[PDB]
Amino acid sequence: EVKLVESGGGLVQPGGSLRLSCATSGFTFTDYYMNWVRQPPGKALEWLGFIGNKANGYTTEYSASVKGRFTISRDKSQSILYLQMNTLRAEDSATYYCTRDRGLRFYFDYWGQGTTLTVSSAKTTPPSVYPLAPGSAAQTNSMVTLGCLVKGYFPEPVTVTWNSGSLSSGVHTFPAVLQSDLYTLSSSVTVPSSPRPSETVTCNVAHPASSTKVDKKIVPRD
Amino acid sequence: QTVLSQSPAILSASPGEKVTMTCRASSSVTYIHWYQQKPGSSPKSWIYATSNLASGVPARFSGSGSGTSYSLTISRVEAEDAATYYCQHWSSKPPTFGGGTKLEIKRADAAPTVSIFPPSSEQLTSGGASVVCFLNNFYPKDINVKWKIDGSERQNGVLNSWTDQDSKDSTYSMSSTLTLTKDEYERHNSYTCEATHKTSTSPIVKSFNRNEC
Repeated sequence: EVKLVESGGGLVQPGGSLRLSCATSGFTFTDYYMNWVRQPPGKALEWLGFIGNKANGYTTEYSASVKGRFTISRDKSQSILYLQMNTLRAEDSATYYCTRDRGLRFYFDYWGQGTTLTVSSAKTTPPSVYPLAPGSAAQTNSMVTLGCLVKGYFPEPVTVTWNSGSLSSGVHTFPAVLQSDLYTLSSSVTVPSSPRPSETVTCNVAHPASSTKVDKKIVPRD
Repeated sequence: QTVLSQSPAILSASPGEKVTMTCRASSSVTYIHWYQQKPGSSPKSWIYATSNLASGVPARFSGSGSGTSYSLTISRVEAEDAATYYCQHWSSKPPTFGGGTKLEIKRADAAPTVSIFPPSSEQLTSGGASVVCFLNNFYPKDINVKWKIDGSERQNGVLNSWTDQDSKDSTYSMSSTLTLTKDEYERHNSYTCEATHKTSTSPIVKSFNRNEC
């Protein structure tokens, strides 16, 4: 199984540098052309460059926009692919993918899961997480909808699970909304009445950038 | 250079239907490769070198074309086929991708399950008051939410967010939020989250009365 796992995304101020990684396994890392392609918000996929294989002398090729600013290289001992970026700017904010070309200038057969880069001068801020429970005995129909408001954080992203992922069905985590340097999202979970409040419903919220990790148990109120 | 142009930007299909989408090259290319991308995930190789199925890809998919015209076809659309499909060439530097074709699965109308929530006490003690309203599992995607505070509708302070089409039921979801301070929240009694949707002329209305506790 070919696999590419990236690490390294995050917030960096304009003018800053940041290096992304892509751990590879499942094939001979040195016999393939290795690429990086980014996907900016609402924009088409954009190839950035590559580093060749052994036979071709490990040559690199970059696109005109990132040419000079970005460098691609392989790690000396680990099967890691890097993307060194320098003098970053707001327009570089995007989801970055490391991808393997099946041959020479052919196609991208395997992609990484993606890592995000945000280029901004706004400050890292942990989210304020609030539990959402109805203010009244709302049973009349059946099933019950609960939620959590993850408000005032920066940068993206935060991960939300319900009962440590035990609760998979009935979840709707909504895409964060940005307003004046701050993000806010919400998540809803729909559970059968028998499990709540009888059986504890908690939303686990993690915001890596700030190491924050909170679990708000939804408690009935009136 | 050579620019790839995909059409249509959005394609609607009912499960069972046969659909085709096209990738047009502004200049002749030798091969066009296709990728399937579901929101929150990375693109996956779908069709390569014009007509070869990537490993794991369902035989209902096929690709074809030459010169400047290429197309991807799904013989019998299935609900899991909802995704954006991208075409790509590598003729000169740099290799470029088309803008994509979003496949939208057509399903029967479904009214939203609406839930309203007064501000949490925790948030409220902090001086803020966010009223949240979930409008889940509906179809079609077009829907209007109106907020009313004691019969008076207001639009400022509302922040909306929609999800992408579900892969199993093919529905959409939305969350609307009315943001005020604790003080503004305490100058009114009734809070209503009103939803106008194709599933009915009359709006869905969910309300609560601010109950100081």
